[PDB]
Amino acid sequence: RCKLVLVGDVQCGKTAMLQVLAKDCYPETYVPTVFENYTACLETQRVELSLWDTSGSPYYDNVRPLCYSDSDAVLLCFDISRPETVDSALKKWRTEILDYCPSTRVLLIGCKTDLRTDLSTLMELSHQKQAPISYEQGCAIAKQLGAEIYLEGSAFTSEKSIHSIFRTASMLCLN
Amino acid sequence: RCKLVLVGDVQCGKTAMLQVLAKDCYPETYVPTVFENYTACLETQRVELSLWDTSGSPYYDNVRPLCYSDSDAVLLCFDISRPETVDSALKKWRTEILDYCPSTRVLLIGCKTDLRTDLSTLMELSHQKQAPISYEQGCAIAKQLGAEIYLEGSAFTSEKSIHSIFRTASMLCLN
Amino acid sequence: RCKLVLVGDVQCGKTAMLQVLAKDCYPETYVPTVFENYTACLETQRVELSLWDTSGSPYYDNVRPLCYSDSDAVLLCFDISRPETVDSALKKWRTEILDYCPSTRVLLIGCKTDLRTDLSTLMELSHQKQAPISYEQGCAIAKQLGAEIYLEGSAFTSEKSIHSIFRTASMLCLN
Amino acid sequence: RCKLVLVGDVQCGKTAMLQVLAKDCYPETYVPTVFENYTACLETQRVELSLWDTSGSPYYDNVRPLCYSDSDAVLLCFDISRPETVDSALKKWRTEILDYCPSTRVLLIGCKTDLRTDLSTLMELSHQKQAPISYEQGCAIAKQLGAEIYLEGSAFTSEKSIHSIFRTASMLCLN
Amino acid sequence: LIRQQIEYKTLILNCVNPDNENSPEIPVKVLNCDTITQVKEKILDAVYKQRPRAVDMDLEWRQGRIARVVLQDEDITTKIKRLNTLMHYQVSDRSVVALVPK
Amino acid sequence: LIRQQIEYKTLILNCVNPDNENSPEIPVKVLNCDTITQVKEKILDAVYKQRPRAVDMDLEWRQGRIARVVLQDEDITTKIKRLNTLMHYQVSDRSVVALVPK
Amino acid sequence: LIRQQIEYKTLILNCVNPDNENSPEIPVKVLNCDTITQVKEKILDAVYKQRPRAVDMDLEWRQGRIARVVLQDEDITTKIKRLNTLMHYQVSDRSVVALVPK
Amino acid sequence: LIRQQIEYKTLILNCVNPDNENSPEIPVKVLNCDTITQVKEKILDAVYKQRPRAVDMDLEWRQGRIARVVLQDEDITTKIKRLNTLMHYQVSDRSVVALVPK
Ligand SMILES: Nc1nc2c(ncn2[C@@H]2O[C@H](COP(=O)(O)OP(=O)(O)NP(=O)(O)O)[C@@H](O)[C@H]2O)c(=O)[nH]1
Ligand SMILES: Nc1nc2c(ncn2[C@@H]2O[C@H](COP(=O)(O)OP(=O)(O)NP(=O)(O)O)[C@@H](O)[C@H]2O)c(=O)[nH]1
Ligand SMILES: Nc1nc2c(ncn2[C@@H]2O[C@H](COP(=O)(O)OP(=O)(O)NP(=O)(O)O)[C@@H](O)[C@H]2O)c(=O)[nH]1
Ligand SMILES: Nc1nc2c(ncn2[C@@H]2O[C@H](COP(=O)(O)OP(=O)(O)NP(=O)(O)O)[C@@H](O)[C@H]2O)c(=O)[nH]1
Ligand SMILES: [Mg+2]
Ligand SMILES: [Mg+2]
Ligand SMILES: [Mg+2]
Ligand SMILES: [Mg+2]
Repeated sequence: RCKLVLVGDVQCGKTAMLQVLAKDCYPETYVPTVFENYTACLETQRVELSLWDTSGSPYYDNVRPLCYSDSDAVLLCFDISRPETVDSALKKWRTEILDYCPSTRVLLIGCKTDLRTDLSTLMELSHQKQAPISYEQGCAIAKQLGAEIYLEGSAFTSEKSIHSIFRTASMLCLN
Repeated sequence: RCKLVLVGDVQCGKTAMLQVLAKDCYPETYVPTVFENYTACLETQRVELSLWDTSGSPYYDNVRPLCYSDSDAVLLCFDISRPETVDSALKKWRTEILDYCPSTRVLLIGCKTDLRTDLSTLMELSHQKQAPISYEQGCAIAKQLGAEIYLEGSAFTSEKSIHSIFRTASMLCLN
Repeated sequence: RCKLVLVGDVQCGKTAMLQVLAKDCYPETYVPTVFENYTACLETQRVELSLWDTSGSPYYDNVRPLCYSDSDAVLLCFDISRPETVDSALKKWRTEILDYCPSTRVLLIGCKTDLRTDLSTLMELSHQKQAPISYEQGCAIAKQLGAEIYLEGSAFTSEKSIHSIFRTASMLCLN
Repeated sequence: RCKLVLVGDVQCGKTAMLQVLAKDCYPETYVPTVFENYTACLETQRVELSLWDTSGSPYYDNVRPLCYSDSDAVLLCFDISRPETVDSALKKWRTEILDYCPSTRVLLIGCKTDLRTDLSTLMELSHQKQAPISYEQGCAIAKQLGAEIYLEGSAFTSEKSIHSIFRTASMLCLN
Repeated sequence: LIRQQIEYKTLILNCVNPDNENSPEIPVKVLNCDTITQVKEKILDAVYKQRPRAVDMDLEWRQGRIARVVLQDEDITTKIKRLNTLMHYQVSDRSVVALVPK
Repeated sequence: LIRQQIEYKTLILNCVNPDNENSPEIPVKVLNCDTITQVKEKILDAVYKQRPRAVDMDLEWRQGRIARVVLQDEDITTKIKRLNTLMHYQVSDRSVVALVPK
Repeated sequence: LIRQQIEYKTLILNCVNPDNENSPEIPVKVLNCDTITQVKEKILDAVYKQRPRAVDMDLEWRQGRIARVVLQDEDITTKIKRLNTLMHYQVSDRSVVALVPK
Repeated sequence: LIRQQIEYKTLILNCVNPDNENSPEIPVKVLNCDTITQVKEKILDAVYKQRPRAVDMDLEWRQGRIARVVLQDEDITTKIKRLNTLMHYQVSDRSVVALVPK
């Protein structure tokens, strides 16, 4: 039994990951979360995961912290196609985790890796003086934060990539 | 090549059916449609279906009629757990179909048949002096309307039930 | 944590059910099982299910009994489209369960209920002086055997029907 | 309307790709094909694909050629984890294509790219004085053969990777 | 009569029937500026027309089948000392809530 | 200055770049009370700073990958004679639109 | 009596009922060394106890719902001149076949 | 030399490397008429060219990732007293097996 709480900016891909992991179902259309819980099971050692999905919105700053209680890890998520979400990770999310659960292990999770090869995303980033967050950059950001690991995937294109994130997360919590 | 347009009240289960048919994906969370198009293929004779999803809301009364053009059938949908949606079918939807595409064949489609065995739905209907629409009632309503057939299913519990609706719809349009 | 072992004649639909439950995947093509184990999780109370799939073949009469050990229930399966599999249930399977795990609760499970409306199956049964096993007949067979319950579903057409079998099975084992 | 025929060695991953594309279903267990046909639809321009799956076995050398008739492309498949299947591509499959459909465009398709990161596969290849076929190697093999393109994916881990192979295949056939 | 910059409004909460979950939820009218204690009092007045007291119960905010969080007058989210209200937590109109014995 | 009962507001439409679809959409400021002709004029002014004329083009309202409907000043949805506007069709802020040659 | 190195055996083919597909298939006993013409003759004898002739029909080997291939005495798979047999194509016992008018 | 009615044959078992599971399995030649004790002896001879003894270990027959059953000379499947063999359990050629400390 392992409790993981997912936090990170709005639309960064948290609910998409949990829906793929727990429901085998990808949400093309964005539905803003308030809070939710999923249950998944996987083998690393059978492990039952209780997965807490939270809103990335400031609107819910007062209820989201109530989800951190007794969590084995926080999954700090960001959208590799939007570097502003890495800024939030280093600032808003780091600060919130440190305010509410400072001793809890943090895993840094990149979402939407498929968008690294998406022409229109690439063109948009270029017009914004930006680029997609790379894997190497994710690892560096994890080091800077004190996150235990950087992991990434694509809920949209790789169901197994999401399974592997949570298998690895489960293994880190059991050791 | 067959063009089907789905119409019916808000939350009646239109988008859930198309997502199950075309995307193999069920939407637990309600996202209000504006309009959308799906493509599916099936064998009855290979048939390509262009499926138009429309908003059930009065809000979109001015754009939804633009979807009726050159449709081979209109699928008039209702929610078997909410008899008010049958009232709308006999009134708002009949009238709209007659105003915009009076010569187009109409198929009457019941959604959410699984809720006939759902205890909490049953209890709610009883407190409202209501009951679930039955299959026999669907057939009678189809007769009253002049719909060519009554078909029903459950997007939530039976992917094959949705496939069978559209297989039957495709066959009616080819003959 | 609940251990369920599935037994019943070859091709009766055991592996199809477990694949739908545990893997969200239906096997159209018959692959004969030797033995296998699946893990699923569901809510009734979180329950972890260890599901043992066994060969229905006499070929494996010597290894299949090794699967019965410490099981919370045996799911005795038959194919509603083939009454000979009900004969085996009352004879071979009853006798084997009584020889190897006589005190273990047995749930009687009908598979392939969708074939009750399949024209070609119906025509074949008629030419054989047979008919599909009905729900009412399943209940009667369960009574005759001393099975705790009769449950049925369709792995082919209803993923939720399989979920509901195991939810009910899990509840019977917890009470 | 586009007809594609898949050929390549036994167990190389042809049926797994078609099942993922057409059925949204991955076959963990190997079932040897004789021949089969799938229908899929996708947008590049709506395209209907008739997909012919063939046995990689010499056993069926006399029936498989009957599948080549009027095909818009042959998809010559190999298993990136087994370089012997690249040898067959350059020898048996090249020769068969040249004997039965020499003027038909050929697409070179690598299967099971996920096994490039699979520890046990890697260890096995090392003990055999082998290694996984790389993307760069696939491109080179395609050049050597006269194949129009090299494409690769993973039926096991990426449903979208298979979609993208066939989208690209459909586009090459329309131009 | 003047309206606030951040306006007060009534909300209906759908309170789970404590005797049986599958029964319809009980609608309870409350104010967004109600403290969690005042909310519990209103639910207890509506759901118990030997009554439990507000201090004997926790207010649970439910989402879907399993997810739930306990709301209270004071907790780690309080800004130092205003009592927490529904608007503090942003509880939406028609949210499903439950009263659970502490 | 008084506001309407049904208020007028500016909206941005994201117009597809006609030269290449995968390029970023072009934002065009319009009014919800703009007729479809006035909308097309504004898109043509913004997207063509030999120009096409408003009457040479259809306004397409896009949803997702494939779904699209043509909006015009007058069609089967017109109430008899007010010219159709964005608010008539309820085109939302930041909707994706395209100009397609008739 | 000696058996061949590559042995001859009887097989049953399940022939689709031509009048209605959803009716049970008709079992027809054949030999693996039967030429496709001899197979068609046997199906016509069994399925027509004005009969079609072997040369008027194609033998179709069916797999699942839609996939099918035409088998003939001579085609691109013939080795130069042995007539093609069931064993040439490796048609399995209980394979579904159909006779279709040329 | 005469062959049995039910013939004896050699089989290869793929034994899991005990030091690391992800390493290639170790092939061990055995007979289908070998008792489970004789099978364990052969695996121990091949996998340990302080050795464990046959009686110190259980033979595990593995299927896929997690499923496994223990095979022994005598158990609930024994017919009364022939020692259980590979053919008794119908262990197939190239089955994955493991030796696990009792
Ligand atoms: N290309 C791509 N898009 C993705 C991926 N995952 C999610 N998305 C897109 O991003 C949208 C938002 O994802 P979602 O998980 O709902 O966001 P969230 O992080 O839960 N946001 P919130 O905190 O507000 O609930 C989805 O609707 C989907 O369109 C992915 O892996 N790739
Ligand atoms: N029990 C059950 N619920 C269903 C079923 N189909 C849909 N629903 C529920 O009904 C909700 C609304 O369905 P949806 O198809 O989105 O509604 P819609 O008809 O498209 N509405 P709109 O016209 O406003 O877009 C879904 O979010 C889902 O929770 C079904 O078969 N059974
Ligand atoms: N119509 C229909 N066919 C089904 C259903 N479930 C399984 N089948 C069919 O029955 C075949 C055999 O099913 P399967 O579960 O593999 O059989 P099994 O009971 O595990 N047999 P074994 O004991 O030999 O492993 C499947 O290949 C599939 O074609 C169902 O619900 N409906
Ligand atoms: N790791 C991995 N394994 C795969 C993948 N695709 C298929 N496999 C494995 O390879 C096995 C054989 O695949 P399959 O497609 O059936 O083979 P085939 O090419 O059709 N062979 P045949 O020609 O004999 O019918 C599958 O049973 C599965 O276990 C993949 O993308 N990754
Ligand atoms: Mg979310
Ligand atoms: Mg909708
Ligand atoms: Mg099986
Ligand atoms: Mg195959």
